[PDB]
Amino acid sequence: QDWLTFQKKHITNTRDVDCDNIMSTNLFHCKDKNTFIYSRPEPVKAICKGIIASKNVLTTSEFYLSDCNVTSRPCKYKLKKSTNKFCVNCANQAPVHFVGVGSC
Ligand SMILES: Nc1ncnc2c1ncn2[C@@H]1O[C@H](COP(=O)(O)O)[C@@H](O)[C@H]1O
Ligand SMILES: Nc1ncnc2c1ncn2[C@@H]1O[C@H](COP(=O)(O)O)[C@@H](O)[C@H]1O
Ligand SMILES: Nc1ncnc2c1ncn2[C@@H]1O[C@H](COP(=O)(O)O)[C@@H](O)[C@H]1O
Ligand SMILES: Nc1ncnc2c1ncn2[C@@H]1O[C@H](COP(=O)(O)O)[C@@H](O)[C@H]1O
Repeated sequence: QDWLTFQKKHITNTRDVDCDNIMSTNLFHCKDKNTFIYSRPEPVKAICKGIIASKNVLTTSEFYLSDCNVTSRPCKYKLKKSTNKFCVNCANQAPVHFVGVGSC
């Protein structure tokens, strides 16, 4: 919805995200899935430089991604680590929503 919330929802300072902990917090509230980008925020913000009006943008190269995917046990997850391009909604020069991995 905005850059600060995007960072909280989608940028991790560890590849080894503790999914069962973080996904249970208010921001994620035990939802099925969330993708985190294992990176410092600066190169992530740069994806959207100069983009004013809302537009989906696929990154030009790959980043390290840590996905929390729910199992069939309520609010218990498995972590998956990978690299890929990813797509974000850019608005006012910052990522404000995570769209997808590999494609918009
Ligand atoms: N067009 C869409 N329809 C349904 N879900 C979407 C769409 N675009 C993005 N999402 C999902 O929204 C979630 C991320 O939203 P957010 O955490 O608010 O950035 C991800 O699970 C996305 O897969
Ligand atoms: N472009 C989009 N179109 C429709 N729904 C979306 C889109 N982006 C995010 N969402 C919805 O917002 C949810 C995530 O928002 P939040 O719960 O605020 O993290 C996802 O499960 C999606 O259903
Ligand atoms: N979870 C999601 N994340 C990102 N994009 C989505 C998601 N679910 C649906 N979409 C996109 O939203 C559009 C409509 O999806 P659908 O409801 O499957 O017809 C399509 O362009 C899908 O690729
Ligand atoms: N970019 C996307 N990310 C996540 N889920 C998606 C995306 N595009 C479509 N979907 C959902 O994934 C499922 C695809 O169904 P199908 O096309 O029958 O394999 C539908 O529930 C779509 O809403």
